[PDB]
Amino acid sequence: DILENLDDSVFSKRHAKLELDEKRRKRWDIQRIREQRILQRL
Amino acid sequence: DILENLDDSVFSKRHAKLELDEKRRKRWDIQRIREQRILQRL
Amino acid sequence: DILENLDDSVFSKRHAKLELDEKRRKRWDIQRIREQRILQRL
Amino acid sequence: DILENLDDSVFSKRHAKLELDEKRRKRWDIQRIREQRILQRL
Amino acid sequence: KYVDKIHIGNYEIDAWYFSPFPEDYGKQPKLWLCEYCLKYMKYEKSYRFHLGQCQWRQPPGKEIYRKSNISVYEVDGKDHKIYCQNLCLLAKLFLDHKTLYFDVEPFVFYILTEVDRQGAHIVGYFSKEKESPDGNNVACILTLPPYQRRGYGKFLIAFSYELSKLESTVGSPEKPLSDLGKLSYRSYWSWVLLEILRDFRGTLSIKDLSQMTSITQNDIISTLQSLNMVKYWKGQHVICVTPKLVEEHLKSAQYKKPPITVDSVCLKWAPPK
Amino acid sequence: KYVDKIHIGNYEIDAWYFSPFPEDYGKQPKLWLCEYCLKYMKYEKSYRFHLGQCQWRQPPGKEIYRKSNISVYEVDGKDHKIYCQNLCLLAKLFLDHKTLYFDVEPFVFYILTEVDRQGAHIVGYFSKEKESPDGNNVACILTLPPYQRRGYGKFLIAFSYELSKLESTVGSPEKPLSDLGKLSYRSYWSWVLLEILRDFRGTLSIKDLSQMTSITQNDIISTLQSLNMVKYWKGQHVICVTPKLVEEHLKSAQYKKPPITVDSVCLKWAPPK
Amino acid sequence: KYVDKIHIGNYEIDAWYFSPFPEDYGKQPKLWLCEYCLKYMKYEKSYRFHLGQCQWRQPPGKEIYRKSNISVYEVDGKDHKIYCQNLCLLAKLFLDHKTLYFDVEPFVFYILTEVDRQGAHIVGYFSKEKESPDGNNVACILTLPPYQRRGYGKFLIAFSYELSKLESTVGSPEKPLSDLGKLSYRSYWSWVLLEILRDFRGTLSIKDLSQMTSITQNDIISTLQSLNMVKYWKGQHVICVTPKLVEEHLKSAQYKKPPITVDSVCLKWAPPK
Amino acid sequence: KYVDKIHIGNYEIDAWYFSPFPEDYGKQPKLWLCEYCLKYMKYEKSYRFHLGQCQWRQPPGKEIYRKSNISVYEVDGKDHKIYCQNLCLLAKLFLDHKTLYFDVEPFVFYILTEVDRQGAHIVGYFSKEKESPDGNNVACILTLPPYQRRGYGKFLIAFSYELSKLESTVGSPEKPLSDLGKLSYRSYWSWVLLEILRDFRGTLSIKDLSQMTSITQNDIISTLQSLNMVKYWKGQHVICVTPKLVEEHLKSAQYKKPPITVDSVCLKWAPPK
Ligand SMILES: CC(=O)SCCNC(=O)CCNC(=O)[C@H](O)C(C)(C)COP(=O)(O)OP(=O)(O)OC[C@H]1O[C@@H](n2cnc3c(N)ncnc32)[C@H](O)[C@@H]1OP(=O)(O)O
Ligand SMILES: CC(=O)SCCNC(=O)CCNC(=O)[C@H](O)C(C)(C)COP(=O)(O)OP(=O)(O)OC[C@H]1O[C@@H](n2cnc3c(N)ncnc32)[C@H](O)[C@@H]1OP(=O)(O)O
Ligand SMILES: CC(=O)SCCNC(=O)CCNC(=O)[C@H](O)C(C)(C)COP(=O)(O)OP(=O)(O)OC[C@H]1O[C@@H](n2cnc3c(N)ncnc32)[C@H](O)[C@@H]1OP(=O)(O)O
Ligand SMILES: CC(=O)SCCNC(=O)CCNC(=O)[C@H](O)C(C)(C)COP(=O)(O)OP(=O)(O)OC[C@H]1O[C@@H](n2cnc3c(N)ncnc32)[C@H](O)[C@@H]1OP(=O)(O)O
Ligand SMILES: [Zn+2]
Ligand SMILES: [Zn+2]
Ligand SMILES: [Zn+2]
Ligand SMILES: [Zn+2]
Repeated sequence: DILENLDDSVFSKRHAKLELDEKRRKRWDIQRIREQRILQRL
Repeated sequence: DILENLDDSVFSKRHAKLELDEKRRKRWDIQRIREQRILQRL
Repeated sequence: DILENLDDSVFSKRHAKLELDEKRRKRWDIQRIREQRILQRL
Repeated sequence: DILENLDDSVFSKRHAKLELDEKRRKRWDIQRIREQRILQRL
Repeated sequence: KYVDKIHIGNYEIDAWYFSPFPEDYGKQPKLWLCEYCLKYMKYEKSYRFHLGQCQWRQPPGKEIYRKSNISVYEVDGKDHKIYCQNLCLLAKLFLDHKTLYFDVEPFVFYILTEVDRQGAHIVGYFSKEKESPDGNNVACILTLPPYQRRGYGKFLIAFSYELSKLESTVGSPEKPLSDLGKLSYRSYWSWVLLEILRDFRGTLSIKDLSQMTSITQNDIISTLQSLNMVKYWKGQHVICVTPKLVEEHLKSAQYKKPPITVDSVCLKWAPPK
Repeated sequence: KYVDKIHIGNYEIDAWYFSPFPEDYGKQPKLWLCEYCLKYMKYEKSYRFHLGQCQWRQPPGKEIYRKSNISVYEVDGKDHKIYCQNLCLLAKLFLDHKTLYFDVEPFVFYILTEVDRQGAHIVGYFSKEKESPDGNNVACILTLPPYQRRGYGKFLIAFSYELSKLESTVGSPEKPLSDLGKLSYRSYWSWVLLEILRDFRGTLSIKDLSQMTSITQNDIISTLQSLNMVKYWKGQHVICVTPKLVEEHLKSAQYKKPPITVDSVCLKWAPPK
Repeated sequence: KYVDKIHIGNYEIDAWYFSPFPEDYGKQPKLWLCEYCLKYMKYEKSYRFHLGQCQWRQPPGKEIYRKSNISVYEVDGKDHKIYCQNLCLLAKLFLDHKTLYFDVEPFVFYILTEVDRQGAHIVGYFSKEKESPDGNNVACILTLPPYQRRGYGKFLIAFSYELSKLESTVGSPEKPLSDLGKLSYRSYWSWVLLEILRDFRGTLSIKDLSQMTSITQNDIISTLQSLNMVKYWKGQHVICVTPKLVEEHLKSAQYKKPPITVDSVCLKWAPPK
Repeated sequence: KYVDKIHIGNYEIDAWYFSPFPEDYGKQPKLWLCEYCLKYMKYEKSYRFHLGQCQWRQPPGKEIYRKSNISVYEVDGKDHKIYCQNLCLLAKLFLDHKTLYFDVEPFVFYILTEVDRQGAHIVGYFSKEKESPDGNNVACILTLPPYQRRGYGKFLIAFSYELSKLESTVGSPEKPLSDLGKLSYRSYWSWVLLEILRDFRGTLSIKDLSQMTSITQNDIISTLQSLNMVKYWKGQHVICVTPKLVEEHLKSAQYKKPPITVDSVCLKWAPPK
């Protein structure tokens, strides 16, 4: 129906905040796994 | 309106399960505090 | 070399404190698993 | 005894890795506090 | 709050807070309580019946203090579970931060009573954990509302420390303290320290005061701070007691001799183990 | 490993793993065990004495299966604690991942025995949690080394499922399985499924097979995968059973009829509650 | 599942799973994707326009393998973020357990292509973490549905190990593997081990095999287990390879030479750092 | 403690606590600091050189307050990172519980200076988090030891609240407060409340006082408690202000007018966003 803008910058803009979401979730899991390993092994 | 049974056994029966509830919550908190102390102090 | 007392009570006495050790470790793991399940699933 | 380089860049270089250390510790504590709040309040 | 009023002995007392009286007893607007064994009831009929049936005229323990009409009873939570549980439910009505009601075996209870021809009538109490990880010589402390502001609260605190002294141990009430709890302790601590700082002819370190009174170094320091007897050098706080500061505070409202005092000779108690 | 050899009945059996036999019993190179009551001993003198003193010739439970010289006994951990604890210590010598030894009250034990004139001699067993949160119809399973590779392991597995069937429940062994555990179950599961897929004249969903056998849908699926009876469409796996695939696998080493089989008529057991 | 079909190049491919295409692109039933740069679109009009506008005929990386019409490209997620993110969104349509889509900087992507006059057309890929804490030489692996069951999957696995070999490192795919993933690896591992066990004139420990192939000791052991080349002594598993077992498995369906193989000479790649 | 003395401007100041000056600067017994840009140095030679080289005579921000010789500068941690980091290291020497030194971007710093012909000489400061989850209008607060007990501390507190007022927000210092911090705030709070309770002709709820002063309801309540202006009914505390209690406390040492006061007209600041 409508023509779409397929420039890189368009994709970079709608992916940037999702890229940050994953990075935060990855930090969460790294800490969560490290905490689990400390608590069980004593 | 109605006369109530004030024998010890009556109280012992309606307190027994509540006594067990608290004991379980006390075990929970002891473990929770011990886990918190281990995780922050490293 | 020496004759050993094989009465039940002998075994009951050297197992009692070990039986309590396991029960405590089982309460620990139940709580630990429940806590892990709550933290990851949100 | 010796003359010291007091340029900004000198300070920026010996502070950069310490600035990153604190940021990581701040992420750790934010997660640790959030996890504690979830576990106790149920 | 569902139960907001209780009838105990001849007192009608308005409840300050919620208390988790079990089942449908928690939902009643008023509860009737025996003043001797502390059992709770829904209806008045069962109360007027219980008066001529109950077999107690004292708390179920050893009388460990007697002077004049004041008696204190030691009740072990393991031996008289039901009684202490009932006491704890009663107590929660006036304590915002009381956590335990039914797990009473690890606790020992010291009941304050006024004694007459009829029996020993409960005035207040304090609870104490037998084995405290934090060294708490008091868990909860209470003077029932009709008996308040007579000095009985400061008696119970003074009593808790007398036990600690006889146990060669330091002690502190469970934190956090309520506003009335803070006022009561600070008032007691000031009086104890001022009496010592007035009479003692020698050098006193904060360590000594602790050993003399069973008050913790922390509670001593903050007491001295409020009595303006602490100066500050490079952040760290050092003791500075002068005869002027002692004299001035003795005449202030920050010094007040307790109306009722624990008399050591009238204590008939042996420490455990 | 400190104790690496045991003497039980007339067998000298080499220990596979560590077992936490209490106190100084854990440090001895060899232990003597009664074949009937399973009590452990340091010295041989006390063993030769115990033979003419022991009052058991069977495990301390109900005989719930009897065919030929095979008998199975049901022992409740609550009623015969000492026996089951001793069994668990014995069992740990051949199980790498056994966790429980002394908390035996929540468990029920099914002892496999060969019976002769002397008594009922222990061959192996499996343990089972009375109330399992994960639906485990087996916790640990064991055939003592001298009795291994006779079919007794596949009997015990088959036995555990017969119990599950009579309880109208599905069940699975506690994970993780050891390498010999995997081989034993996969062998049993294949045989059960192949026998059904050969004879049944009708439509079968994975759900039906589960209800017929008490094998979980998971264990059924992975069994069918290894029998090449699962095709793959858009990631998801769908059943594909053909008379050719059934025929071929019946002649393969992936099909083997158990040497010893549970005979349903010879089971004399009532399910609990 | 909202998007269940894609158009890429001249292929109409049905989606296997959900993929989190951003904003309102995730809600469309069909998406149009450029076969060269992998950008996604809502409408067909913008697709037919993009064909005569796009400036790529290959993946945006180094051609590190070329034999016949097969080429493999190495794309670094840091240098070509947008491309790899689009690839990851495409990839998720056929992977149930793919977790990462946008955090592509820590990853390096190896794209499998068939090359003709038009360009290099994407067949499949595997992703790899630059710094893997668990030593994963593959993160996700995929052959696009229209190209499946030609041998390309076993090529990509074989390719991932060739990289590991040239890095003097052992490696294993990220667990857990899907059912088709298990079949592909087990098939590859069997073939590699059987080729070695057929030709090698010497003593081989599991350690050596690992160093020769870059397959982990774990993956080697379980492969040998399925090839019946492991016996069991006191729980512990020891290698038992015989010329008979090798011969038999060479003729079985458990041995199959990959239709397409990595030719070492045709690899034009330098390992990092 | 390794560094126990600093030279800043013409002051020799003894350090109260440890400060994590990086690398080998943390191990030196004495450090030389520029009084304008706050850079730290190992040797005196580099200090005497820096005096005739440094390009600052003020903190690197906006002058937002000027009356007499007092000026206050607003320094944003994002714009002048190095300066604020140096300030934080300096500050830690006199603060036991300071946690942050290098992550200064989220913070804004308000520097108190005395101004003469030479420049603006640092007297003290307070830090403030731009986005505080707990509503902290002050993070750390400090008057350098040579300038202490002149009233400058009470000026900085008064200043922090003036900012809060102009932001239509309530605020509280980060807890816990040090002993000198408690004394300073309590002194300030008392003075503010007493000035209002003396002059206001109307009904005042604790809510109103909060809105008038930007002091939290908590800090207001505890202040009123110490001024004996709180009575206690059934546990809960209610305000009781009388002209007698106000009059008495105005003449006591619990009321003291700050030697140096923030003059609203002399503030030249716009609130953010
Ligand atoms: C360890 C804990 O459990 S903390 C919990 C403390 N207890 C509670 O909160 C339960 C309810 N409150 C109470 O039972 C009582 O208020 C107690 C136990 C704190 C004190 O009981 P009392 O017997 O009334 O105390 P007592 O008569 O010894 O007076 C102690 C001080 O408190 C002050 N005080 C007591 N009630 C009030 C009141 N309503 N208003 C103002 N001051 C009061 C008294 O003036 C006295 O101080 P002073 O020596 O400066 O005159
Ligand atoms: C739930 C859990 O507890 S998992 C733990 C499992 N048990 C253990 O690891 C404890 C030690 N091991 C054992 O007790 C036994 O090996 C058991 C229980 C696994 C099986 O006992 P057995 O009575 O020997 O098993 P059984 O004679 O029925 O044979 C079962 C299968 O295992 C195979 N097997 C048993 N031992 C071996 C061995 N040493 N090498 C190769 N195959 C073996 C048999 O060939 C048979 O497979 P098949 O039907 O394809 O021929
Ligand atoms: C590390 C991970 O990411 S695990 C995720 C694995 N990948 C996925 O699940 C994504 C979707 N699936 C795929 O992309 C493919 O199925 C892959 C990557 C597993 C294999 O791709 P292909 O190019 O089709 O594999 P290839 O042609 O090399 O065949 C490999 C083996 O799988 C078998 N196979 C592949 N598809 C099927 C199927 N639908 N049914 C039965 N067997 C199949 C083949 O028979 C072959 O085994 P064989 O050597 O015994 O004949
Ligand atoms: C939020 C936080 O960061 S809490 C940390 C607080 N700050 C610190 O601990 C850092 C080190 N200390 C300091 O910088 C100062 O002592 C400050 C900031 C607390 C106060 O600085 P100053 O400029 O000296 O305070 P100012 O001259 O306004 O006096 C404030 C009150 O403190 C009292 N005071 C200050 N120093 C002392 C001292 N050494 N002994 C007794 N009283 C003192 C004053 O008498 C005055 O009370 P008053 O009004 O009843 O007379
Ligand atoms: Zn009674
Ligand atoms: Zn025996
Ligand atoms: Zn394109
Ligand atoms: Zn400078």
